[PDB]
Amino acid sequence: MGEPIHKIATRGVMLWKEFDETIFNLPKNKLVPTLEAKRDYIISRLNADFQKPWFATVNGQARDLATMTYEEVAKRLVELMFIRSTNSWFDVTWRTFTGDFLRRVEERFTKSKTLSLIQSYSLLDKPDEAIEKVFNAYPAAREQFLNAQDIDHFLSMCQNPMQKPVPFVPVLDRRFEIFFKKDSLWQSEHLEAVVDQDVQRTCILHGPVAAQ
Amino acid sequence: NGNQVEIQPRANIQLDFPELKPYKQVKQIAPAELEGLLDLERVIVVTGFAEVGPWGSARTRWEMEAFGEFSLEGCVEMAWIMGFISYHNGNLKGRPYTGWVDSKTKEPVDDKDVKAKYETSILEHSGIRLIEPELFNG
Amino acid sequence: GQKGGQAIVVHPDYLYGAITEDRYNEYVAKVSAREKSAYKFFHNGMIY
Repeated sequence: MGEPIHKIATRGVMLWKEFDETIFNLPKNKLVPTLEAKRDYIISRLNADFQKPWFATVNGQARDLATMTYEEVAKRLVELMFIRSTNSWFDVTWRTFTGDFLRRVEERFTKSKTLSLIQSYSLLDKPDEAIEKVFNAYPAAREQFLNAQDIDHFLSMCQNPMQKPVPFVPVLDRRFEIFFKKDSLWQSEHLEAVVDQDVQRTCILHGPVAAQ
Repeated sequence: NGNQVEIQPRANIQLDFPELKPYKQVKQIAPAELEGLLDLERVIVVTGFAEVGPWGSARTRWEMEAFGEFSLEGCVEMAWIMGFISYHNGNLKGRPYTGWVDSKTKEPVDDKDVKAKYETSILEHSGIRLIEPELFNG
Repeated sequence: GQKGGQAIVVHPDYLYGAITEDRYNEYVAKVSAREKSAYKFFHNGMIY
């Protein structure tokens, strides 16, 4: 809403301030060309300094949802949503997100009627095994960029309201401010669900005078 | 005692690039003396092809030629070519929908139902058929 | 108008026997990358 908030001067908070002073302050007509021009810089800064990394990043190399494969997208989702230390999904809504994506992959790459390869989302408690089994059932998806329909579906179910906001930026567009700013508080207390478990990525609200 | 999810095929249209076999396999068929013999600058290769015809694109025409009927991908491509189904992304009747919709009624249509809903129309208005004055200015 | 014409199309795999293994491998890698790029372009352009 534009209200002031005091936060610790972390790398993520400094990125927040830089985007506030260079991107978010721009008008609507200037927002989209600016994001197109500074796509690479924004992606690098999100992947390096922010709690919500650029989603299309495989092996540390910036990509796009269109230039990413289904296996890469599923692996990225597991990496960013499933916590290895606790050996469980951070949120059931996130587990449902990943399972719906896998169901869509199965729909895309199945040639005819078949039983779902993931009957219950509880099978995703071992997400590596689930991904292995589904992408062995449909090996063509391992080396196949995302269908554009599937990209649109991915963005829509990232925008799903009855769901915890995803811990990444899927695309840079008019809704980039929403993706960047929404759900920025829980990361302080749940550093285990951060890329490097680093506070500098997360933003912690604090008082400049009370910090003495 | 009180009170299995089924998955449906979805159209994944492939460009049908040539299969690139392993080098040993591709070398076995050709003569061993061809290596370095030809002037590749003087060898002409068809790197791309396409068409627009009575059965849509080269893909759909090939499907009708070889198998005599459209697969899911071919039927969805023909419906898209003929404008039967348009793509929609965004809110639709309140709930958010992303996929094919009927061009006229705008109602969601699944790839499963594309065949059952448009196979007759595609067959009746594709290929050799009675001349349609609407396609040739009355 | 007596416009007779003939063409002969040979299987592409007979071409790949005229090149080295390394050249064929790099060509295959480039074609795979290009096929992925063309797939995403084609599907985007189809839907939009």
